[PDB]
Amino acid sequence: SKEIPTPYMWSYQPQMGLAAGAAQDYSTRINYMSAGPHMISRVNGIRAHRNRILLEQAAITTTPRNNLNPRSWPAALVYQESPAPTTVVLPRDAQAEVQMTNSGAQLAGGGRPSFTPRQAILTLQTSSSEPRSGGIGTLQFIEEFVPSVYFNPFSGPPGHYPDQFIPNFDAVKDSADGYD
Amino acid sequence: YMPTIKEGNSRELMGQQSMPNRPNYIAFRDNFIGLMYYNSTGNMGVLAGQ
Amino acid sequence: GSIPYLDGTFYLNHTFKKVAITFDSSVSWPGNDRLLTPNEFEIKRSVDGE
Repeated sequence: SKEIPTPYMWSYQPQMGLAAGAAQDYSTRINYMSAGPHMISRVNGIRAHRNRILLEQAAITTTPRNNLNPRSWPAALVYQESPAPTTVVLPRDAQAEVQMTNSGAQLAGGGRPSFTPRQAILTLQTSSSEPRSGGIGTLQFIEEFVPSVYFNPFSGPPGHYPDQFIPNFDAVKDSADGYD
Repeated sequence: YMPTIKEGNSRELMGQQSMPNRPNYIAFRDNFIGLMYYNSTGNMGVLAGQ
Repeated sequence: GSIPYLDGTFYLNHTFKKVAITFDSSVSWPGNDRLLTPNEFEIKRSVDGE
C-alpha cells in the first residue's frame, strides 16, 4: 500500500482544459482475497511492474514542471496549430478591368482574362495572431498527466502533500473551494 | 337586452338594445413569431452544403 | 411468471426512443459527428419528417 501503491488516475475537464483531480485506480483493481502465497506474490509483482511502467511513461512523456496540474499552461508548452501559409491566386487584375470598363466594354462572367496577362498571387499567414496559452487539449492531457504512483503516501510534511489531486483545490489560493 | 324569448316582431322588441361587438385585432405576431418551426426535432430546418 | 432479468425473455425493447452517452460531462460519445443525429442514438421516431 505504501511500497506498491495504487496509481492516482487523473480526471480531465474538457471545458477548462485542465485536470480535475486524481483519485486512485480503484476500478481496475484485481481481487486476490481468495488467492494464496503462490499467487498473491505473483499479483503484487504485477502491481509493482505496472508502477515501474508509469514512472517510465511519465519520464518519457510528461513535461517537467514544478506545480502538478498548473492552472495556465504557457504558450510554448501547449501544442499549437502551425499550418502552411495560404497561397491565394487572385482572380482578376483590378486596374486592367477599370480601363476596359471605362473604354466602354461590359465585362461579365468568370490567363483568366483574355485581355490581361498579369497574374497576382497572395500568400497569407494561416496561424493565429498570438500563440494560445492557458489550457491543454485532450491529446496533451494524454501525454502529460500519466497516473501518479505516489509512494509512501502523505508521510512528508504537509504542504508537500499533493493537494492538486483534490478536485476542490485552487493552487493560487491554497484553499479548497466552497459552494460560494 | 332581449326583452322577449319569442321569435317574431312585437311591441316588446322596440325595447331591445344594441351593444357593439368587442374589438378583436387579428394579425401576424411581432417579428413573425410562429411562422417558422424553431426548436422542433421533427421539423428541424436544414442549411447544408450539397 | 417469467423473470426477464434472469431468463433473457426481454420484451420491452420497443419502448426506447433515444440514448445519449456523454463522457466527462461535456464530450458526447461517439462524438466526431458519426451519426445523422449528432449528439445521441435515436432509436425510433414517431414523427419522421426527414
